Amino acid sequence: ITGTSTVGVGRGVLGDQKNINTTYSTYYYLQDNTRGNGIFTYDAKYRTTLPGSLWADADNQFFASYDAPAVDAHYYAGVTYDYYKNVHNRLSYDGNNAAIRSSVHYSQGYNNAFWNGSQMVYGDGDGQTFIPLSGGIDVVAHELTHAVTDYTAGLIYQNESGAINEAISDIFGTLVEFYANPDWEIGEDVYTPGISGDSLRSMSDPAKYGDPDHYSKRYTGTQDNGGVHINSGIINKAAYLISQGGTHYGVSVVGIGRDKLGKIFYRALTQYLTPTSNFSQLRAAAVQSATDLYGSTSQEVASVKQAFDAVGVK
Ligand SMILES: [Ca+2]
Ligand SMILES: [Ca+2]
Ligand SMILES: [Ca+2]
Ligand SMILES: [Ca+2]
Ligand SMILES: [Zn+2]
Repeated sequence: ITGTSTVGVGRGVLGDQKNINTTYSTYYYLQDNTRGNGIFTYDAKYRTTLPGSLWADADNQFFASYDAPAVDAHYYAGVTYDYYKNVHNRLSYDGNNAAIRSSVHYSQGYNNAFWNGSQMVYGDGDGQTFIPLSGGIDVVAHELTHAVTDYTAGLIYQNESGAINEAISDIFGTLVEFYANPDWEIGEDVYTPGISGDSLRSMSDPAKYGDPDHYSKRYTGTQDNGGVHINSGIINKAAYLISQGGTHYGVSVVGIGRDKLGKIFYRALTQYLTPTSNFSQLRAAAVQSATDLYGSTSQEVASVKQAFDAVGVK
């Protein structure tokens, strides 16, 4: 853990070569000392006990297939850190350079990734529905954004507040993807290696995969903790409209770009949203955020208003 900072090289899940910040002490550890209190990547070794062992490597080369998820987890955690630092002046997820820890090779054939309240966890996928989810920069940013949310708004993971929590992670997950071949889809890089052109969720058109793109169409049952991954499509659609514009259900929205989208939603996240905020309170938080930044008469406030009107959120 105490060692000499250095730079290693390896290949990611998608076979792309990347340099990665490591630490040398007998072994080369996946420990990035250049970012906050450090970014640490662990090997769970197909087990479920966490975090596992700090990834140790003999030669500082990571070209083994078994290394691939660790390379991308380590690397994309760094990119996501840079994003929040450089774009939003936030230092790590807690705002005080908290150590970012990630575990890969979690369980066997685990088709999911998550923030467990203290760290990143990535499954390898079963190789048909998913390949190792570390390969998706939007996936990585999505999960770390949960840390940001938990330390700020604190949106509980249930019903509409949970839907907002999920949406925030999709939105900033996408903005990081744009920050680093970007798009307004979620997990396309790691989802379904057999079929091309699909994804887990779409922000541009949520209904593509059965998720609501309007408040009238919202899920109200009990599964998915009240549809946190489902009803997020409603907010994801609004976020997309604010950035890219377009006409949705007859309501025209003027786009203001991704950078203003990020500034608005980040401010909403950190200044106005609470653990129990619903879509309507999010709407109000976004309108006030844009008002703070750009003025009550600005096109940015109008676009946010037209966006939530478009997805039926008053
Ligand atoms: Ca090696
Ligand atoms: Ca992409
Ligand atoms: Ca994407
Ligand atoms: Ca696919
Ligand atoms: Zn999530």
